Amino acid sequence: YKLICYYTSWSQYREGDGSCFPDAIDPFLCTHVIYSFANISNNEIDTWEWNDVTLYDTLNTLKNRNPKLKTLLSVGGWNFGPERFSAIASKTQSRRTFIKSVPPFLRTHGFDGLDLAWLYPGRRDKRHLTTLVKEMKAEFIREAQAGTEQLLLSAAVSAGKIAIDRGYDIAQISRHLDFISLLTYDFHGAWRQTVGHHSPLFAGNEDASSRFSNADYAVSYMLRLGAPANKLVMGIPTFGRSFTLASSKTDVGAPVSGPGVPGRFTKEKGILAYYEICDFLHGATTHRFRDQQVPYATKGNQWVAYDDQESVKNKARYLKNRQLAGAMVWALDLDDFRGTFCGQNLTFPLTSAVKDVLAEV
Ligand SMILES: CC(=O)N[C@@H]1[C@@H](O)[C@H](O[C@@H]2O[C@H](CO)[C@@H](O[C@H]3O[C@H](CO)[C@@H](O[C@@H]4O[C@H](CO)[C@@H](O[C@@H]5O[C@H](CO)[C@@H](O[C@@H]6O[C@H](CO)[C@@H](O)[C@H](O)[C@H]6NC(C)=O)[C@H](O)[C@H]5NC(C)=O)[C@H](O)[C@H]4NC(C)=O)[C@H](O)[C@H]3NC(C)=O)[C@H](O)[C@H]2NC(C)=O)[C@@H](CO)O[C@@H]1O
Ligand SMILES: *[C@@H]1O[C@H](CO)[C@@H](O[C@H]2O[C@H](CO)[C@@H](O)[C@H](O)[C@H]2NC(C)=O)[C@H](O)[C@H]1NC(C)=O
Repeated sequence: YKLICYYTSWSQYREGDGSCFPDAIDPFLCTHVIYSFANISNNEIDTWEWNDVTLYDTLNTLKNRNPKLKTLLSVGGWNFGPERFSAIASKTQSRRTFIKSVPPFLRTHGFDGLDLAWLYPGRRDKRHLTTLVKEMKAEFIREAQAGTEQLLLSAAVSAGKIAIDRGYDIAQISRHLDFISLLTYDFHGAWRQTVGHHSPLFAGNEDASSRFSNADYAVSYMLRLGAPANKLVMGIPTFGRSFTLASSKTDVGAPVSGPGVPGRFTKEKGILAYYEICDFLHGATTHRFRDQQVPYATKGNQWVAYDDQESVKNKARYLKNRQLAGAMVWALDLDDFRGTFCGQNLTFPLTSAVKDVLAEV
């Protein structure tokens, strides 16, 4: 089983304990660590933060302690403009240019592969995304002839029924990608004025219409479209999405007035790190959707959909039972990486819980 873990560039800037650098990562925790996010300039892959070359270096030195550890660099990301990816891929010349620039870049900075986080391709992009993946893999196959270990190529894909149908030719890209990470966590949001869990495992017989917004549907659907389970990796959240209630109502369907107040460390409305949640819980009322098998908490006019050790182990058993290649955790720097926020002195509680179940039979 594979355990793919994402580490974000911008987390180094968070004040106090929220501050997190590559060296805080347990070299034996994950099988694959992915640095997010590289950038694209003059149609070439490039750094993003000013000190990336330094952090790249710090991250890849983890491989000195754990020789089996693999690292990848991800291009794209939610804030990277999709149109940008789009213009690059639609033109053979600009696409070949971006492709030819990757290997050298990775080799120099000691990465073992590239991760395409094109988010998200439109109806007019499906064909070119297939092209990008095919040609990028062909380049990696070629570059290996020089004697070095072949580079890995993965991709982060939406778990949204409509998003999948719209811009991905799953059957095609699966045969060229080493593993596909299913983003099975932003199923609900705060774009909709109602309370809901973003990463439910199962549907939940109550109030429906969605039926497609849960991990079990996404996995099954992907398997149906032609993706081998031995290449599918399921995404497990390490952050929660918050809401500001519009009424004293707390149960399913409750009215929402907008995102949640920012966390002291992550400073972003609508998002909370697991370590901020651990502090949030004190004095909060905790609940759990039995059908969906996930928890949520409420304090004041604040409502939080999150994942705890239990929900996470539960999702881990799930992918094992369906025989998937493994789990994908977003992100190591939102987990209790210091292990001084969530009680039981343990570094990376959530990611660890995943690792134990996978380590099990
Ligand atoms: C919210 C929503 O609806 N969107 C979701 C998507 O998130 C979701 O995408 C997938 O799943 C992940 C979680 O859902 C997703 O989220 C993450 O993506 C974006 C980036 O793509 C992250 O954006 C952060 O936002 C930060 C603000 O909160 C921002 O911080 C600023 O960062 C800059 C540098 O990075 C700092 O500047 C530096 O400042 C110092 C001094 O302070 C200087 O010394 C430096 O020189 C400065 N200069 C620079 C530019 O380097 C700055 O201090 C800092 N401060 C501020 C103003 O707050 C980050 O820059 C930015 N990151 C980027 C690259 O833009 C989100 O926060 C992430 N969300 C969470 C939660 O983690 C991923 O994109 C995606 N994952 C995968 C697998 O790809 C999708 C479903 O896919 O659904 C929705 O769209
Ligand atoms: C990532 O690369 C992009 C593309 O090269 C950079 O985008 C900008 O580049 C110029 C310098 O800021 C701007 O004048 C361009 O208008 C703008 N390009 C586009 C299409 O928006 C960007 O600077 C890089 N990002 C970081 C964080 O370094």
